[PDB]
Amino acid sequence: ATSVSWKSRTKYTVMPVKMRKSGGRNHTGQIQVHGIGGGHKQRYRMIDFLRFRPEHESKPGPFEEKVIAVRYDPCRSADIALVAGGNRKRWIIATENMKAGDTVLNSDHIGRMAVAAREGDAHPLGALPVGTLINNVESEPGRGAQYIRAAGTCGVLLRKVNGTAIIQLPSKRQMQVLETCIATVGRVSNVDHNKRVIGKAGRNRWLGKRPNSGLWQRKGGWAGRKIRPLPPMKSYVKLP
Amino acid sequence: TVIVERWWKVPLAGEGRKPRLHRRHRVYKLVEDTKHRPKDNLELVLTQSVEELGVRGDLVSVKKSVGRNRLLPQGLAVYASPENKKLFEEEKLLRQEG
Amino acid sequence: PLHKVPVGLWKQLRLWEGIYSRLPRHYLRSLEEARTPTPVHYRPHGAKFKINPKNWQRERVEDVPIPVHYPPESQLGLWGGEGWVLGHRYVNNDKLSKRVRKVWKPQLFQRELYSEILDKRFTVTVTMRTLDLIDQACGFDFYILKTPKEDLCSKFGMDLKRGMLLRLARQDPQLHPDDPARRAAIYDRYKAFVIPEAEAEWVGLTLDEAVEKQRLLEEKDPIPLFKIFVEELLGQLQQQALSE
Amino acid sequence: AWRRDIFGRIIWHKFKQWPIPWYLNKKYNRKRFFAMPYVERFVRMRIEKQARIKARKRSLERKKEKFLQEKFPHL
Amino acid sequence: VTYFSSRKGKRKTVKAVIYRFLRLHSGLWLRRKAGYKKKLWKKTAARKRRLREFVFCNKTQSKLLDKMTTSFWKRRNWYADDPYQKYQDRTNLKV
Amino acid sequence: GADRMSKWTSKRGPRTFCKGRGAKGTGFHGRDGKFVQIKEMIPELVVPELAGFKLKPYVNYRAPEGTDTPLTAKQLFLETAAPAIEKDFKAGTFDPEHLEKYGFEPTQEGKLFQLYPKNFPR
RNA sequence: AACUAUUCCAAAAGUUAAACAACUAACUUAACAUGGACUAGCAAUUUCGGUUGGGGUGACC
RNA sequence: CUCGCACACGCUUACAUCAGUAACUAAUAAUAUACUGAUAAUUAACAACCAAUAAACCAAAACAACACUAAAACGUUUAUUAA
RNA sequence: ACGAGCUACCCAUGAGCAGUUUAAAAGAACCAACUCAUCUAUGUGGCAAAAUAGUGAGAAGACUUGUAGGUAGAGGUGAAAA
RNA sequence: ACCAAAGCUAGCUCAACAUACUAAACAAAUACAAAAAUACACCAAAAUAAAAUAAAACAUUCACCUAACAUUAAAGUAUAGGAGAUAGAAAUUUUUAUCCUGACGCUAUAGAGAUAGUACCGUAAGGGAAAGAUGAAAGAAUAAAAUAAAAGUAAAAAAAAGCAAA
Ligand SMILES: [Mg+2]
Ligand SMILES: [Mg+2]
Ligand SMILES: [Mg+2]
Ligand SMILES: [Mg+2]
Ligand SMILES: [Mg+2]
Ligand SMILES: [Mg+2]
Ligand SMILES: [Mg+2]
Ligand SMILES: [Mg+2]
Ligand SMILES: [Mg+2]
Ligand SMILES: [Mg+2]
Ligand SMILES: [Mg+2]
Ligand SMILES: [Mg+2]
Ligand SMILES: [Mg+2]
Ligand SMILES: [Mg+2]
Ligand SMILES: [Mg+2]
Ligand SMILES: [Mg+2]
Ligand SMILES: [Mg+2]
Ligand SMILES: [Mg+2]
Ligand SMILES: [Mg+2]
Ligand SMILES: [Mg+2]
Ligand SMILES: [Mg+2]
Ligand SMILES: [Mg+2]
Ligand SMILES: [Mg+2]
Ligand SMILES: [Mg+2]
Ligand SMILES: [Mg+2]
Ligand SMILES: [Mg+2]
Ligand SMILES: [Mg+2]
Ligand SMILES: [Mg+2]
Ligand SMILES: [Mg+2]
Ligand SMILES: [Mg+2]
Ligand SMILES: [Mg+2]
Ligand SMILES: [Mg+2]
Ligand SMILES: [Mg+2]
Ligand SMILES: [Mg+2]
Ligand SMILES: [Mg+2]
Ligand SMILES: [Mg+2]
Ligand SMILES: [Mg+2]
Ligand SMILES: [Mg+2]
Ligand SMILES: [Mg+2]
Ligand SMILES: [Mg+2]
Ligand SMILES: [Mg+2]
Repeated sequence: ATSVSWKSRTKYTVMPVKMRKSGGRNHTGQIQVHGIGGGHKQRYRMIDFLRFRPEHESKPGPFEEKVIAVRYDPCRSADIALVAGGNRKRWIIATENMKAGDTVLNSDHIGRMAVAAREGDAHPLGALPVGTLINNVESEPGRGAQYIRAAGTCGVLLRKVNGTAIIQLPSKRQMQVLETCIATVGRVSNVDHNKRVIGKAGRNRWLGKRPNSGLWQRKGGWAGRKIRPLPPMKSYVKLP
Repeated sequence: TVIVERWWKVPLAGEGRKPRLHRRHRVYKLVEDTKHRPKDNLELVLTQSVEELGVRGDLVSVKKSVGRNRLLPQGLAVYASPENKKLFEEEKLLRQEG
Repeated sequence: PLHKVPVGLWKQLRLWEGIYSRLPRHYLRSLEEARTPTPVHYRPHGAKFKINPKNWQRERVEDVPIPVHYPPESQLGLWGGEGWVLGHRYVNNDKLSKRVRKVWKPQLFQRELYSEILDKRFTVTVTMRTLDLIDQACGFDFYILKTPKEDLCSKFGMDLKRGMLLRLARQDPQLHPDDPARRAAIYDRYKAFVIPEAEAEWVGLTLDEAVEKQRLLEEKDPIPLFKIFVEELLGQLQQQALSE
Repeated sequence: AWRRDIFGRIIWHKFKQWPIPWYLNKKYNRKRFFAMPYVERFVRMRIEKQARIKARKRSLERKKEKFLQEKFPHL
Repeated sequence: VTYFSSRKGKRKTVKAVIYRFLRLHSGLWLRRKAGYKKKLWKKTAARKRRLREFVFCNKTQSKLLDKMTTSFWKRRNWYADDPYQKYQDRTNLKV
Repeated sequence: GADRMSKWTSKRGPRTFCKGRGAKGTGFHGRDGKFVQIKEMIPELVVPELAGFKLKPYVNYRAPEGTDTPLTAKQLFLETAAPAIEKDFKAGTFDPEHLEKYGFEPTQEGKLFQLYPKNFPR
């Protein structure tokens, strides 16, 4: 039949909101993605992925926020931090050493002198040093962060040419962006998430992961070790 | 526009009776695609002076892209029609005068 | 047992009874006659008689239209009397190959067209054939007045036509409010198509819309019996007054 | 009003009193007074069925008359 | 063979007969020899002649062909210039 | 295999199924969840004083029936509006515009009990 | 075949020079999207000749 | 000798009283919760039915002191109108 | 066309898990309810179109279970037994 | 002597005609979980029929096959077809009113499934029964009247030896 998506809530809240998992089924009810279902019950914390977000449109200037607490999240691999300034709170993705009772700057301002980079700092790409480590990377300015959000991942700013930044994604592919785009400076939280050991099949089931099929498929030509020259560089810069 | 033709001959009904169709009369062979023809030209009469093409009160032949999407919307030309033609006959007679 | 009248005629004799009887005659006569639509997809041979190539004999020859499907979204635009061809095909065109279902779809374009009499730009899906027919009939409004119902095939074309036909029979001043010059100028070239008013509002109508319209012109709250009885009484009383 | 329902029957639909006008009414809006095209077939069947019944009622009555006429030939 | 057609309810003819045979009016059928256009270089002139003949079919074949063929084909034909009009009656047959 | 034929009733379903037997609703649900009765929706019986009057549930047998004439809109027009209309046309005071003096009502929406949309039960 | 992706020609929207030498072409392509091809995926339809000291193997026709 | 009393779901009068049972139901009888007839009957406090729109709230349930990891069901108050 | 009130897997929403042993609610241990169905004997038109008696395995978990919803046959679903 | 047996009705079948073609019945309730008077919406939609089968297989093909144009001929002709199976026209021709409607149709295993789309069976779409016989009167049941003829039994078990008879 037809199911409605749980993903409707209009107003932003720091309060955890209730959500409905659907194991792999599309809105028609058929299975689209195999091997998903029945984890622990989860609430969802809304994350603001636009790091530069002036509270009121009245005062545009670069603003500063306090880090209140850093909490576990069920929904993503990184650990997240509750961040308050002015009258407003939001959840942002926490950088590696970010701790409670902290100060974090959010700025859109570039300058000729660059900046000494702290961790929680969000700056436009053009404003950073050329060797910096960045996460939560916008593609088009004003879009909001997409790239490099996973736990303990970091990209690196490679160079700056022609009022444009070229950065290196965690997959070691290069990405060309305007230098007007915001990024957070550092490695994302929870670096040991890699080395976690799931002890028992039950533990996997707790993560909402149903077992693989039992069917035996012979390996095809797709299988083997393919060594491909690294792909060409993605450019989100729109030429006139 | 695809132009299509029947593989199987249809029998006759001559009195004005409608032809009696079988399923095998639904099998078509494709004789032409009109879109693949070498395309014709459009004949127009300019009501102003276009840069390259010509003067006000002139009879010009262009490709239908330029005529449909530039000239005719902007009132820079009108169609070659007889009733629109005699207007510029008169205009040509009263121009060369003074 | 048997139906007394053939079922093929049940549609027709449906129209001879009930409200359909009270419809304007010119409208019913526009629905009655189905004129053969202009050949679009199949290409007609001109001659009635054709000499059989194998036989060397004079043969009678007829033209049989190829069934074309019109998706309902074709009724929102103007496709130039064309549509989907639903059919079959041999692969390689060898009669001995597989026989395969095949459907040929018209190439559609988003184009905005200017109507003079209606003074408006419509954003319409049209075919290249429509544009060629507009080109050939020398104007948009021309193409819409100058073409029969069967050849446009669109309910939208018919509504456009109903509209500018009304605007011509009315000589509607609201066309160009400020300039009677432009107005007489435009109403001039189209003077060939001008039709009376009673005809002009019934042109593009579906049988449904027509029946509705006629039901609304016929709408009356039944007259109180007090009125009718009062008039019978006045008749009798005036005939009692005039006899003495 | 005289209406035609889903099943294609021609029904007399009594009206009902509502605080809100008809186009603002959810529940009433989800009734359908009109038939779809397939229904047309069933309609025909109805007629034919009806016709049959009448047809062989008639024939019965006719028959009953003949029988009596040879039982009581007082004519 | 179709003994009762669908539209007309009559009996159809098998056209595959009408292309290779010829019915005289006497009831004799006439046919070409088989393989007479095939591989001529490889054959004797005598054999070639035996092949170029028009020959008559035995009774069984004849009855079979008659069944496979409607009434129209058994009618008496007068053609102008016809080669075979000479042969359609039978003569001096004592049986 | 359940029961198809037997009619659907509140006695049949789960707890959640409550379907009245067809009495009419006397009110609405209020704030506290408690139910509120509207004095206007509860039918008020209009009962005359029977005591001082003489008529009985049955009639004497030798009492006659009568020729049966169903009342028609016409007879009712003749017993009421016809004397007054003839009286005021004979006097020349008849006014085809306003018939309201004879008891004709142009529209029903003013008065308490309307005849056509039928405002009253009984 | 359809369908799902690929690649291409055409269709459709455009854009440039007034092109070059001496005494018309070329290129462009956002999402849809048509006609005709290409390469795969996913598939559709159909079939397992006979003889045989049972069948099969071998042999044969 | 020990699957008892209630509720939900589901069944629908198979329940009650009086009478009858030659035969019909009980896999036999005796007689009767089950066959027959007539006559009655379950009474709301329990249960169903039983408001929307803004706004502050990051802080598990586990005797909850405080924590663990898989990060967790369950509402207050303030305002605006609520026959 | 009709079927997911059985069953497969999901989604919501509820409900159960006593005693003993352990620093421990550790897909630990003993053992009920509960869930399964090892081995044997009965039974084989049977009490039963898969049961009975014994005996067994798990028993805070990838656990059992109620209610309401979903996926449909060229399909679905599948810790693959077609 | 039991079990039984016999009725001739209920209605049906096929055509004719015919007006014209969704019967009857609607007080309330009926598209909430149909039959539940009463609250701010949504509403709606289309895509070629396929295959079994014939071709002694099967691959192009395979009449009829839920689209009004009948009738007499042209004609199973012209044509179309793995030119096989089969399929198959037309030009051109012909057609005189209305009444005389009924039956070399059935009679309860028949004729409709029909006493009824009911019982019952299916979760559902769906499937789908069987059954009648007194007489002018039973407001003539110490009741009166004409078959007592199927198998099955009883009246009446059996007595060496055998396809049971000749
Ligand atoms: Mg997750
Ligand atoms: Mg995490
Ligand atoms: Mg794996
Ligand atoms: Mg495996
Ligand atoms: Mg049932
Ligand atoms: Mg209930
Ligand atoms: Mg209950
Ligand atoms: Mg109360
Ligand atoms: Mg296969
Ligand atoms: Mg096939
Ligand atoms: Mg073999
Ligand atoms: Mg063999
Ligand atoms: Mg052998
Ligand atoms: Mg042997
Ligand atoms: Mg071999
Ligand atoms: Mg029961
Ligand atoms: Mg009782
Ligand atoms: Mg008993
Ligand atoms: Mg279920
Ligand atoms: Mg325990
Ligand atoms: Mg354990
Ligand atoms: Mg056991
Ligand atoms: Mg033992
Ligand atoms: Mg046990
Ligand atoms: Mg154990
Ligand atoms: Mg163990
Ligand atoms: Mg369900
Ligand atoms: Mg298959
Ligand atoms: Mg499958
Ligand atoms: Mg296996
Ligand atoms: Mg075959
Ligand atoms: Mg056979
Ligand atoms: Mg076969
Ligand atoms: Mg077929
Ligand atoms: Mg050929
Ligand atoms: Mg063959
Ligand atoms: Mg003819
Ligand atoms: Mg019967
Ligand atoms: Mg029967
Ligand atoms: Mg006997
Ligand atoms: Mg003997």
